[PDB]
Amino acid sequence: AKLHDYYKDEVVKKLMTEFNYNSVMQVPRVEKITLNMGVGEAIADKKLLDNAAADLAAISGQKPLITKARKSVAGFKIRQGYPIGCKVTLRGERMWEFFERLITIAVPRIRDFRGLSAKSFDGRGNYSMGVREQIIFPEIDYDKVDRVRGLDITITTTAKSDEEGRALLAAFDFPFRK
Amino acid sequence: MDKKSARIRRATRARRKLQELGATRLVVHRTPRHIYAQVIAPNGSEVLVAASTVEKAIAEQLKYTGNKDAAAAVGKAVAERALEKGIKDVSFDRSGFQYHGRVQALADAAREAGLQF
Amino acid sequence: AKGIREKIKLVSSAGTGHFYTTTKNKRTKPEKLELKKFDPVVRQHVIYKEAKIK
Amino acid sequence: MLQPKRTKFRKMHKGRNRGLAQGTDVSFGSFGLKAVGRGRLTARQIEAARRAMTRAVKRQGKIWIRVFPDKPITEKPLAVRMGKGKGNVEYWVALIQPGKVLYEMDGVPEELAREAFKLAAAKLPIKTTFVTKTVM
Amino acid sequence: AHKKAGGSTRNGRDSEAKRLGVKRFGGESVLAGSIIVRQRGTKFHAGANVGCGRDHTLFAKADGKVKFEVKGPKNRKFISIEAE
RNA sequence: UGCCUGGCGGCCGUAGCGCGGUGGUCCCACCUGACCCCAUGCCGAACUCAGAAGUGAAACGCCGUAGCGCCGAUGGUAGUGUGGGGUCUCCCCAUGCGAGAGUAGGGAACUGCCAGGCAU
RNA sequence: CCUCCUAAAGAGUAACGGAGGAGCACGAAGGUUGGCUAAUCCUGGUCGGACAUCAGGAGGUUAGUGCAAUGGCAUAAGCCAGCUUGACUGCGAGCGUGACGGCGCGAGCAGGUGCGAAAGCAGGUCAUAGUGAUCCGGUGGUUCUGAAUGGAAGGGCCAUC
RNA sequence: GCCCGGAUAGCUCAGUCGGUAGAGCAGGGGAUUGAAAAUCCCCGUGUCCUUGGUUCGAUUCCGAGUCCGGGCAC
RNA sequence: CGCGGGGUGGAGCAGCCUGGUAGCUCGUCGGGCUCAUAACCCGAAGAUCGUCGGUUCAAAUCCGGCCCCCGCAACCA
Repeated sequence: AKLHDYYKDEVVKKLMTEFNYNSVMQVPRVEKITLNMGVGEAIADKKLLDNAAADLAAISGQKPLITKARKSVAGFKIRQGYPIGCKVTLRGERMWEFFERLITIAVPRIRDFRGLSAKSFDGRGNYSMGVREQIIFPEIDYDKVDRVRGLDITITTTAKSDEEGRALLAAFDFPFRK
Repeated sequence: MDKKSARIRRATRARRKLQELGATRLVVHRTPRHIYAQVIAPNGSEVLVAASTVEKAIAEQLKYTGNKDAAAAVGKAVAERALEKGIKDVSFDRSGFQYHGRVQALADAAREAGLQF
Repeated sequence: AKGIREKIKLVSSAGTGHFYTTTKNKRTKPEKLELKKFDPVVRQHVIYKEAKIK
Repeated sequence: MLQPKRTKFRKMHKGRNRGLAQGTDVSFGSFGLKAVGRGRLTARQIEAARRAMTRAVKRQGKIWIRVFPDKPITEKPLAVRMGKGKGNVEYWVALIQPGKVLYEMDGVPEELAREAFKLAAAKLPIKTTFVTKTVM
Repeated sequence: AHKKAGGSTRNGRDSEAKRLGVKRFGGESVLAGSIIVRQRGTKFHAGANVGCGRDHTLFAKADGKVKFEVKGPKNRKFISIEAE
């Protein structure tokens, strides 16, 4: 709800006024949020990636893709073509609704702030909050005494520098141990 | 952005075939506020006859200049102008577009208005 | 003779006496071929059947 | 004995040493020794010469070697009937053509440098002549 | 004595098959035209020399004389024939 | 007639790249919405459809700039045909052919077609 | 039997000359429509922080290619999805190629078909390795014949072992 | 490429005329001795190979094909 | 010369056939029984597969070079 409505009126004027952009539309915008568990654990057992997707879906708000391996050699020699990761990808209303369940709920329910002290960005203006465990789930009876697994929160922006890019995000207010 | 890069790659697969077979091309182009068509001579010489949504003879009466009903208007005009110059035996060039909505409506409307492929 | 992949006969499913000959990997999948092909005797395309068996 | 550390191939055609070579002019050091006659240089000779200058010039200067021996040259075993396949690789050869500069130095006096190349050149297998850098 | 230096990995020799006959300035209908196999790059095909078999023999597709061109982006060489 | 924008070319790096400037109620991008036919191995990013305001931002066209890519003489040089010589592992002589590299210099494109706007 | 060099800028031509492989795979790894684009490194990244999955950037194929090397390819000959059986039967001008046997190549025509809106495409795999003359004998088809007439072993043709 | 004949406790065999899952030895625990070698004990495992079929129900009874072992073929 | 086999915990042997897997008996070290040692019992440790490279996602294994050990061969007048 409120995030895209807030970005529209406030974050576009704020960034325009602080950075004096050449034309208003050149304010940085929010480009897709991709989430992603990655493997978690356990290639071999080959059940758990299908359980990982069914956990991830609830807080994604869409089915996970189930990414499979490229040529691979890391913590095991995965070869190529095995199932491995998870992957989501959001934009528009789905992302703006998501970005409100982040920030409002999920971040204040992380106890020690592994989710954000100081954290730094890519080479241009994209960022990646690797959350440690389990956040919140839809209506009721959230906990089923599961098997942990955090996830990458890779949020993306159209922005030209990481110094500029953190004026964005911060205009929606960003963490209390930051 | 990068879909002018992508479109031209899709096009060239078919388009090289038609000029290499030596056949007259009904080439289409799409843009979200304009729909464009030309019949081009087989060897890239004269464009034999064309219709767009920026000529007045099409433009004045149509609700939008970039929708399927506006595509039907361009197909309807263009075929009969090609027959008046005596052109038939033309082959379709989908120019890196899908054969889908405005383009499909146009290509059917072009044959139905008269054009014999 | 050749490989471990082996020769089968694909028999026309029209009652006419005609076949194509072809090799098929029995070990990896022995799930017998259907497949449609020309039969010159009925002079039309017909399903072929089987794999050198009764 | 220098040799390439790894090559694409292990044995090689005899070839001709026909032409005249690219490094006609001294250009790192001030002056140097050029091959005048053509010939082959056996890696051991390039070594024997590097040592000779090092015994002569001592702890002054810098010595640069431009030629590098890299054509493998084969020898049949002792006492073997002809033509049971191509010989084993024995020693590495640089093919020197006329005008190829072999060695350069700088950081040393001219009179010492003329003497240093006399010692080295006596160990080489071609006639050789002292060469000076020059402006163009 | 008669001392021995032994066999080898040798060579197994070649073959012979590599290309054996381009043709020029002819008049036949479907002459082989350029049997430069193993390519479609060394030569490419256009006009009535749209041949280009499933070995890249660039046979003439109607009667003529072979022009040879170098054409377009990437500068490929093309066989096309002038009709006789 | 000219200037500018778009499609199809020709030639296919002197045509490219970089760097800077610059253009938007013709047009083109981006653009919003996804209802609906359509569509995503999840994702309206892509594809597709329906369209107002917005912006020239990114893309792209245009211009300037030689930093780079790129073209490049003449002369000499290598090589070779034929014929001849010799100190013959190779080089000379006669005369025909004559590079590659490198130097001067050129260099930021020329141009046909139909299509729209603006000025004349 | 294939590929590179020797091989002399058309033919590619020897030597117990230099260097590598093949004796198959494939019912999709074939057809066709449609879409898409690589190795590698960096930077950010919940434990593989040497290397999974992710996002961003540089690069511009340095990759891919069922398997060897050479040629090849972005309109992809690469990678993915949908429908599918043209891995068709009859021929076949014209031809490269070889002493011959033989091997390669193929517009187009006739039948019937698949894919695609259509043009068009398709007669195996991006090409060159993946082989076996003839006799003999086997299985199935075919009025073609079948030693007095009629039938039948048998023989022929065709498919194939 | 035929006719045969087998395909189970880990093994060989077999209670298995279709109404119904075992002997011999293999691994763990208990019970005794200069631990042991060696007594005695209680568990050891199968949709009888994959598919057809008779039938009131049947693996085996009647059948088609994969793999092993034995003959004659070529 | 040449051909083929071998190079494993401190010892002797196994695994080596397009491959991911370290096993046995001795010896060793710690604990135990015994007056004490022997033996006997229990527990543990020990090989980055001769060495260098290559192919491979992965190599002790397959491939190539070198050193080292063994078997056979190195004649015919």
